[PDB]
Amino acid sequence: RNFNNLTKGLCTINSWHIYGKDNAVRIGESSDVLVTREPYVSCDPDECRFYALSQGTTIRGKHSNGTIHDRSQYRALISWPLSSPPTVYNSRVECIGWSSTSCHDGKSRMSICISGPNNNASAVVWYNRRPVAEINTWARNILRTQESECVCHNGVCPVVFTDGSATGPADTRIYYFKEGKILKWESLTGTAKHIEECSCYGERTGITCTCKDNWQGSNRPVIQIDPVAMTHTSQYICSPVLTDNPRPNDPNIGKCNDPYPGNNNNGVKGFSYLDGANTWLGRTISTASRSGYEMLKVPNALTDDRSKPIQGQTIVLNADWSGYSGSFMDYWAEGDCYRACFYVELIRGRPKEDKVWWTSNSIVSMCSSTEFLGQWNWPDGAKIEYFL
Amino acid sequence: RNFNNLTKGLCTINSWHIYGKDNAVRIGESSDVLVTREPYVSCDPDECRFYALSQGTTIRGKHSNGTIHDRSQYRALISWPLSSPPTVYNSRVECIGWSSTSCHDGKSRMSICISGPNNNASAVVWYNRRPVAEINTWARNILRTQESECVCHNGVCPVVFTDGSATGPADTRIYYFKEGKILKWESLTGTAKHIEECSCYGERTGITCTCKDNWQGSNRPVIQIDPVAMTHTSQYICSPVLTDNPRPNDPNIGKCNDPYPGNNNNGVKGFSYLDGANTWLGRTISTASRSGYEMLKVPNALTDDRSKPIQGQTIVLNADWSGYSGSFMDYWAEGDCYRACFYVELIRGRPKEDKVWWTSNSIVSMCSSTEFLGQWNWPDGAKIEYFL
Amino acid sequence: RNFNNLTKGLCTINSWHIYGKDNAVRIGESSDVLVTREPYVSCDPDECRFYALSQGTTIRGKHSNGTIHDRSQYRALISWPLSSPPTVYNSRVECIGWSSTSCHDGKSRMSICISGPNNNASAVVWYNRRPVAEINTWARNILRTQESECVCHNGVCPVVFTDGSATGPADTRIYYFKEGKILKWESLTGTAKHIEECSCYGERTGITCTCKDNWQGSNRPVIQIDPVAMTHTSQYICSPVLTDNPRPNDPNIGKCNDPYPGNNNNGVKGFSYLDGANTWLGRTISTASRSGYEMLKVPNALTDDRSKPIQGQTIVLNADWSGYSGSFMDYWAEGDCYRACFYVELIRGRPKEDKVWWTSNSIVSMCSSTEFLGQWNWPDGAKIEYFL
Amino acid sequence: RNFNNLTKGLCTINSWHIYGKDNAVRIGESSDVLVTREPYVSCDPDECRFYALSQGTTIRGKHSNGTIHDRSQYRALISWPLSSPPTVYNSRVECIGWSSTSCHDGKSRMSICISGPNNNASAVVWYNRRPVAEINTWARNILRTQESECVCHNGVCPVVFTDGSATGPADTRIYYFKEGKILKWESLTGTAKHIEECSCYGERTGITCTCKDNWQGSNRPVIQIDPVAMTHTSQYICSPVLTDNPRPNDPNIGKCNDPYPGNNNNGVKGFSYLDGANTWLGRTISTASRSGYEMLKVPNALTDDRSKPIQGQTIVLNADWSGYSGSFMDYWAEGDCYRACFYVELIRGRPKEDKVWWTSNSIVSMCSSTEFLGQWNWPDGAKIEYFL
Ligand SMILES: *[C@@H]1O[C@H](CO)[C@@H](O[C@@H]2O[C@H](CO)[C@@H](O[C@@H]3O[C@H](CO[C@H]4O[C@H](CO[C@H]5O[C@H](CO)[C@@H](O)[C@H](O)[C@@H]5O)[C@@H](O)[C@H](O[C@H]5O[C@H](CO)[C@@H](O)[C@H](O)[C@@H]5O)[C@@H]4O)[C@@H](O)[C@H](O[C@H]4O[C@H](CO)[C@@H](O)[C@H](O)[C@@H]4O[C@H]4O[C@H](CO)[C@@H](O)[C@H](O)[C@@H]4O[C@H]4O[C@H](CO)[C@@H](O)[C@H](O)[C@@H]4O)[C@@H]3O)[C@H](O)[C@H]2NC(C)=O)[C@H](O)[C@H]1NC(C)=O
Ligand SMILES: *[C@@H]1O[C@H](CO)[C@@H](O[C@@H]2O[C@H](CO)[C@@H](O[C@@H]3O[C@H](CO[C@H]4O[C@H](CO[C@H]5O[C@H](CO)[C@@H](O)[C@H](O)[C@@H]5O)[C@@H](O)[C@H](O[C@H]5O[C@H](CO)[C@@H](O)[C@H](O)[C@@H]5O)[C@@H]4O)[C@@H](O)[C@H](O[C@H]4O[C@H](CO)[C@@H](O)[C@H](O)[C@@H]4O[C@H]4O[C@H](CO)[C@@H](O)[C@H](O)[C@@H]4O[C@H]4O[C@H](CO)[C@@H](O)[C@H](O)[C@@H]4O)[C@@H]3O)[C@H](O)[C@H]2NC(C)=O)[C@H](O)[C@H]1NC(C)=O
Ligand SMILES: *[C@@H]1O[C@H](CO)[C@@H](O[C@@H]2O[C@H](CO)[C@@H](O[C@@H]3O[C@H](CO[C@H]4O[C@H](CO[C@H]5O[C@H](CO)[C@@H](O)[C@H](O)[C@@H]5O)[C@@H](O)[C@H](O[C@H]5O[C@H](CO)[C@@H](O)[C@H](O)[C@@H]5O)[C@@H]4O)[C@@H](O)[C@H](O[C@H]4O[C@H](CO)[C@@H](O)[C@H](O)[C@@H]4O[C@H]4O[C@H](CO)[C@@H](O)[C@H](O)[C@@H]4O[C@H]4O[C@H](CO)[C@@H](O)[C@H](O)[C@@H]4O)[C@@H]3O)[C@H](O)[C@H]2NC(C)=O)[C@H](O)[C@H]1NC(C)=O
Ligand SMILES: *[C@@H]1O[C@H](CO)[C@@H](O[C@@H]2O[C@H](CO)[C@@H](O[C@@H]3O[C@H](CO[C@H]4O[C@H](CO[C@H]5O[C@H](CO)[C@@H](O)[C@H](O)[C@@H]5O)[C@@H](O)[C@H](O[C@H]5O[C@H](CO)[C@@H](O)[C@H](O)[C@@H]5O)[C@@H]4O)[C@@H](O)[C@H](O[C@H]4O[C@H](CO)[C@@H](O)[C@H](O)[C@@H]4O[C@H]4O[C@H](CO)[C@@H](O)[C@H](O)[C@@H]4O[C@H]4O[C@H](CO)[C@@H](O)[C@H](O)[C@@H]4O)[C@@H]3O)[C@H](O)[C@H]2NC(C)=O)[C@H](O)[C@H]1NC(C)=O
Ligand SMILES: CCC(CC)O[C@@H]1C=C(C(=O)O)C[C@H](N)[C@H]1NC(C)=O
Ligand SMILES: CCC(CC)O[C@@H]1C=C(C(=O)O)C[C@H](N)[C@H]1NC(C)=O
Ligand SMILES: CCC(CC)O[C@@H]1C=C(C(=O)O)C[C@H](N)[C@H]1NC(C)=O
Ligand SMILES: [Ca+2]
Ligand SMILES: [Ca+2]
Ligand SMILES: [Ca+2]
Ligand SMILES: [Ca+2]
Repeated sequence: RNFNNLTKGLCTINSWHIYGKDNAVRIGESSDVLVTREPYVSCDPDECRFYALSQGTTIRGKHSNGTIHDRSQYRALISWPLSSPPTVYNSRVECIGWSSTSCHDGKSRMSICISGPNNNASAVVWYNRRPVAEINTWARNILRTQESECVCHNGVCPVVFTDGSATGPADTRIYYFKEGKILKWESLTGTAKHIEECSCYGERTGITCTCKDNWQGSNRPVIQIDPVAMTHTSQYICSPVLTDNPRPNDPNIGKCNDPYPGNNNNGVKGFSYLDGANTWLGRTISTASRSGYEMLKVPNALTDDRSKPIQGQTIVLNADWSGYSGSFMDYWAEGDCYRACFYVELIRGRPKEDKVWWTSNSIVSMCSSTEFLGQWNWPDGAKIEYFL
Repeated sequence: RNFNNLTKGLCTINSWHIYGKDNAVRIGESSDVLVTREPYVSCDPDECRFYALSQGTTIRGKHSNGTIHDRSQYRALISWPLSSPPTVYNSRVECIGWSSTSCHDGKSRMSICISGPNNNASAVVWYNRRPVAEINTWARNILRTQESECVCHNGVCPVVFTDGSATGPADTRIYYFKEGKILKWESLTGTAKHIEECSCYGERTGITCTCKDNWQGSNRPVIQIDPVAMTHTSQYICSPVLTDNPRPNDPNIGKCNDPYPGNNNNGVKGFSYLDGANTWLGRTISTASRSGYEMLKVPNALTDDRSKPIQGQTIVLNADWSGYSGSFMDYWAEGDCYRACFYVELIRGRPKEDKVWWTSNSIVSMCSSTEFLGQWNWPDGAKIEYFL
Repeated sequence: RNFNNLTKGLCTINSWHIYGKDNAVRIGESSDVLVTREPYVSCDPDECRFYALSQGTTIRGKHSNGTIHDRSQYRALISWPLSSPPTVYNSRVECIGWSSTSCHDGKSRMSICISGPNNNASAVVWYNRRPVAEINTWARNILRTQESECVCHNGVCPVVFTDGSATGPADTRIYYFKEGKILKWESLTGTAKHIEECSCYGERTGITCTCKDNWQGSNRPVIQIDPVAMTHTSQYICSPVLTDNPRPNDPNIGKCNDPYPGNNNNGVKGFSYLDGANTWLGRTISTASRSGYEMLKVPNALTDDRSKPIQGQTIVLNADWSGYSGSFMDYWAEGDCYRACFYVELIRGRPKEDKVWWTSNSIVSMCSSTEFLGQWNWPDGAKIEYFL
Repeated sequence: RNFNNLTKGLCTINSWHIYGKDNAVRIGESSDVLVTREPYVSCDPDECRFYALSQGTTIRGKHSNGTIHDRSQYRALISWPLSSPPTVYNSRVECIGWSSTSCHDGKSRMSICISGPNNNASAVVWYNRRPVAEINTWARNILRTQESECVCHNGVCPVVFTDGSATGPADTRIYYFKEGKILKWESLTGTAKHIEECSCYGERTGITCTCKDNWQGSNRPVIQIDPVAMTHTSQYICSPVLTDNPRPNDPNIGKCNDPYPGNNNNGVKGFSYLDGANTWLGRTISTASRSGYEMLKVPNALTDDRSKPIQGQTIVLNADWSGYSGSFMDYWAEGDCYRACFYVELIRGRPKEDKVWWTSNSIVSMCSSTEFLGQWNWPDGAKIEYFL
């Protein structure tokens, strides 16, 4: 086995096709399905799997009561076979904690889980299913990381962490790991003013992360990482097509180097693929809440502060609940290009549906096609009333 | 690993022996068994498995209500170990959608799932568990495919698709795939006037598909495919032993090149083995509904419009519900001939049993023997009243 | 991989140690455990597993009602990991039917399942998980076989079948298989007057089967098979220590060549290890019913019509239900001798416990030790009242 | 594969990080989780797993009633994937019995289970999943062993057994196994006056076991084993930081060669890492009951009868139930040192929580870090009232 290198460009994205869907909430109405949130997808050279943070209880279990709570001792990063639901009997625990990332380097997988109280959290870095390195909180305020997969190049896997306020300046660091060991870390540089929950992907040009500014911005900050030099830059998506949630309406001039104003102290994890004319942005349809999901083709969105959509695709109707979204790719697929993929977390229960006492989600996932495929919509599909 | 070639003829069929049975509805009365329909069987070089379209809920789950519905976003092609039932915990998702086919080429498996609304459906072709190619609807009217396994020769795997009306002329295409990539496609030629849900098998003479004419015919159309030249012909089974359902009574002269009349806009997926004097046809016992199942030895059924049975075997009593049936073979078995096999879908619930609000099925499967074996009958075996 | 040869003698048996126990009925009170009966144990070169005939329902499932019934279409031979219970989610179906045997030859496993109505039953012989050969009923009266493992030598695996009356002379055949193919079969010869449900083991001297005479005898018939010459002899255990159930009290002179009288048209599957001074017999403690189980060291029991016990070990107290028992050995274990093993089926439910409507069992299993180990007793352990 | 040799020293322990946690009781409120107690953790060269003694019933099962009982015929040593809970469907049975140990030698795993009545118990030694050797009770009074992993060096795996009184002098033996075979055994020598439930680990200096004196001592006895010479010594931890439970308050002078007095006929399994200035002791926080858990850095605790803590870490709050604790290490990890690990059994139910009729546990586990990591606390997390 050799370390994977990012030698390909993105495939041309002309539409999106269904990749995976687990229908976890539907099935968990009458099966031993774990309560989760913060899901993602990540590939090994021989298999792609769903990932999420378990809450250490099933949905029908009485301990599902109170699972809106983010950071208990009963959480763990689990993985399970593609499009199966996360069950007690098929879920593999990768590490223990309430914030995570994970990625395969071509030889083995690195998984990182953070646990602890708000003022004393720590990250444990696992490699090849063994703990290798640990990182203590540096700002004593909820050390946290991506909640989707990291990306590796020739054994080097960069990860973005934040420690500090969610409603003001915080201390963001980019760590560079190899075989679980810390090669280097850097403080955040560039014009991004607040960074959380980065969604990353890699291609020949380097590693691109689309993150969330929770403090002031409804445009998304972007971190661009060179995994060879182990250096990075940051800014915002220049486009006036704003992609955080909640957010103001789309203006005609975006902001490249500062938060676009209107909504403070809020946001959702999201993603984009930034690739010149081949650029596609994901966002919730609603500007007010986590409902609906759509992809928009916005040429040069990263660098053009006037850029508007020229094509799109609805993924989830506005009538249906969405949630977190993030990027991943099968870096070990055949062919001459990397096929862009993403998942959308479909949150059910609290706070929006409070007849039940739990919060969970299911997953839908798409990858790009060079065809111009017809579109459908992909709801969670569970009837909340069945759980009453 | 090498691509499989179809180098053998069919084994002489003198009777049928039990191959597999999952008793899924019996077991699912008190286990986490997924609601399914449209099942089949398909072999890898090292394992044979059951396949079906899940409905994304268990039978005892409240979401089983309404599963007579064919095309929801909650369906997926799943596979599971031979004769086990399709459970939440043992089912492997092959792809997402509501119409499918799947086959192994000797090196890896190709699976195809179609999803979307009626006017905007698309097929995604997976190879070696990765998406490779996509096909958009060409007639904007429920793009659909075999619902049983495809067959490969030297890496080339033909698949029959239909897009268009189920009650009039439609647009049928034969696609030729290799490693998931589209080599070629052709429009339907020959005398078959309507094609749906082809059941296929391969042998030295080529690939033979027995399909369903949903429009006018109660005889079954046949497509014969040369996977080397990538060409095909079509006609109907000439025999007056009619094998669709519902159907008229058997006449003494069948039809080779046109639908045999009596029943319009209806039918069921079925199969046959067409091999000269070694020819066997499957059919429901009832001419009116999907009940019972029998095999009939009808010499030269394909080409002889006077041909009648000279031997038979009851598989399911007329008193018991049947459903879809299709062909498969273990192409990787030892010996000098390919042993013909088939499955029968045993549908339970709606529309025939409407005290329950669900529709599901179990599977029974047989393969041929050169012995003249005693016959039994093989009902689903569940008591519907237990579910009330 | 090479075919296994029987090159070793039996280890000296000085006591019996616990080998496996699944507690299936206890666990199945609140888990998806399949209803079974007729269990056994059999080893592969890399794993040993529990086997049994499923009834195609769980114990808590409503379809458990009526499972005293022996021969439904819903039965299958399943295998599952040693000492785990037979669950819906961990059980592997070997073949479909209501009477079975199975054994590994060193390269692959042969499994045989019989199905059909009483007058038209057939055996299907599977090898390396594929059907290879089939055998039609020859007496049209419940074709049936061992219900425990067969034994192989240099690829040749003999199996004992019976077709015909259970209450009079029947037609017993010994079949000799290699890679699932029929090499040869012989009609029963020797002085055994009725043969059912043979329990077999192999060692350098050949293959020894201890069976059940259901017609007239309460001593057990024995078949001795030479797997090289493919020939056999038969007689009864000469010892007056009678080992069938029900049975008369032990006399002081046994019978070598005829049924010992007292109980007609009844019996239970059992076993023995016949090895000169190293001879041990298994039996129920009760002479009237299937309760208790004990092993008795009876020197030269096979050939000495005066032989009595000189040592023993209680396995199951008379107060607890037992049932079928049979032999197996790990032929792939390290060392210079084959360690004798056996299982006892612990039947719960009907007919003896009729407050419940089901019949099932759990398994306990022992192997021999060269130590003189202390003895315990090994009940099923379920409380029947919990199921009411 | 080669036998593992203990060639490394312990990593410097500056804090403890979360390693694993299964949340078994939470999940088992609504899943098929087996009732357990006496858990531990042990690594293979390619995987680390949780181990425990099942009670042969699930928690929600009616047979959970009475599981405070220690030694039934329904117990077995099971193992299951790291941080998953012990379920009916994912648990692998290693052997049958009510007291156990297990360890991998680099080539294969040895597991030992003891079963029987109090006066006639026996150990069966399994190697590479086969029974190899057996040991009969020598004192006829509950033959028993470690309840956590053993340790191997160049194929030699020492195990500590005790047979005899729990409230007076007993007969302790150290056995030395290789490939499951008994190389040698010795009677206990040294100044330890009573030995139970040893927790062991290995490093270049040899094998160190921290045990429980159930008779008179609230300091812990220590056995130090040379696996090459196959010899041992024993004493107590000299430190006045007392680590049994229940126990007196900490004095200023401990005892090196005799039980520290105050509490008779009681105790709990525990552990320590004894490594000069790198020494850490585990203990319950409460002196009266099995509640809370803490690690204390006590330099030269083994040899210094005045030694006090200079650093510590809370693992479980005093408000939460703890239980057994023991040592293990991943001997096959990369790097230049062995990373010290431990687990704590979190007992729920009887006797402390008698509203329920069962006794079970969950597991939390930590390994050492060279960082000074922030601390959290790790409760079982189940709400007992949910089970009423
Ligand atoms: C079968 O499936 C297929 C495949 O999916 C279906 O075909 C798809 O249909 C969908 C729906 O129509 C399309 O998505 C929309 O795409 C448009 C972009 O394409 C249009 O505009 C292009 C750009 O034109 C401009 O520039 C060009 C330069 O070339 C110039 O020529 C032109 O004059 C103009 O200046 C056109 O090029 C394009 O034409 C082409 O395509 C046509 C087919 O689409 C074809 O007919 C033409 O011949 C030509 O080939 C086309 O006109 C997106 O703009 C749109 O997204 C907006 O609207 C949706 C609602 O539908 C909304 O949710 C989006 O967020 C977005 O609108 C918001 O944001 C805007 C940007 O800021 C803003 O301006 C809006 O006011 C709006 O903002 C409000 O809402 C948001 C969200 O809540 C909020 O945040 C704001 O604050 C504010 O409140 C859709 O993505 C697919 O592209 C199309 N795919 C294909 C391959 O055709 C087909 O329909 C299915 N068949 C059936 C029968 O069902
Ligand atoms: C133990 O198990 C064994 C093995 O399973 C059992 O043995 C089996 O028994 C079954 C049941 O009898 C047999 O199945 C039937 O087979 C017959 C065909 O064989 C008969 O006819 C042959 C052809 O004869 C003609 O041509 C020959 C040329 O050689 C000529 O010689 C002859 O005069 C005549 O012209 C004969 O060769 C054959 O004889 C041989 O076999 C005999 C044993 O079977 C033996 O005794 C002889 O010595 C000789 O060796 C034999 O006579 C099928 O015709 C039949 O299928 C029809 O009937 C069933 C109902 O049973 C029906 O469901 C079928 O659909 C079909 O009938 C419908 O279709 C016909 C064709 O259009 C039509 O003509 C009918 O009117 C009818 O149509 C109506 O119903 C359908 C369906 O609902 C509907 O669609 C229509 O519209 C309409 O309403 C059976 O398949 C097995 O072959 C046999 N197997 C073996 C190896 O023997 C055994 O019984 C078991 N033992 C016990 C104790 O239980
Ligand atoms: C800790 O665990 C250990 C290890 O398990 C326990 O030790 C074990 O204890 C058990 C129970 O006692 C023993 O099992 C019994 O073994 C005897 C056989 O051994 C006795 O007899 C031997 C033969 O003696 C004869 O020949 C010799 C020739 O050498 C001659 O010297 C002698 O005079 C006589 O002629 C003796 O050699 C042997 O002595 C040796 O062992 C002694 C210890 O056992 C020791 O003290 C001596 O010093 C010496 O070393 C010993 O005396 C079996 O006969 C017996 O089985 C019968 O009884 C049980 C009931 O207990 C019954 O279920 C059996 O079926 C059987 O009895 C039925 O069948 C008979 C044969 O037909 C018949 O004669 C009976 O009337 C009876 O028939 C009735 O019931 C049956 C069944 O329902 C029915 O079918 C009939 O129709 C009828 O109704 C036991 O198997 C173990 O051998 C022993 N193991 C060891 C290693 O010691 C220990 O107890 C445990 N410790 C504690 C504290 O619990
Ligand atoms: C974020 O997380 C971090 C990392 O976890 C947190 O930092 C940790 O904080 C905890 C809690 O405070 C610390 O654990 C305690 O450690 C002390 C030992 O360290 C103290 O003492 C050291 C020794 O000093 C002595 O010798 C030195 C020689 O150098 C000499 O200089 C000195 O004068 C004195 O003679 C000091 O070196 C050490 O100072 C260092 O560290 C300080 C930070 O801790 C720092 O500020 C200093 O600058 C310096 O660097 C420090 O003073 C343990 O003693 C203590 O354990 C005792 O207390 C707990 C209760 O808290 C109890 O449960 C323990 O069992 C134990 O006390 C019992 O046993 C004693 C021994 O017999 C006995 O004397 C006691 O009376 C008591 O006995 C009673 O209870 C027991 C149990 O029920 C019963 O059995 C008895 O019978 C009786 O009833 C703690 O383990 C960590 O070390 C510390 N870690 C780090 C890296 O700093 C941080 O707090 C978190 N942040 C936030 C905001 O939450
Ligand atoms: C703690 C900062 C951050 C922003 C408020 O919280 C998050 C928001 C989330 C959300 O907006 O859905 C859920 C997260 N799991 C969470 N992260 C952690 C570590 O708790
Ligand atoms: C849509 C045409 C066709 C004929 C009416 O429908 C089918 C009939 C079926 C049936 O007759 O049982 C069930 C099928 N799953 C279905 N195919 C799809 C794609 O919905
Ligand atoms: C039998 C002596 C010993 C000390 C009283 O008992 C133990 C105490 C235990 C306890 O204190 O929790 C539980 C154990 N599983 C047990 N060991 C056996 C073999 O029963
Ligand atoms: Ca924001
Ligand atoms: Ca038709
Ligand atoms: Ca008898
Ligand atoms: Ca003590």
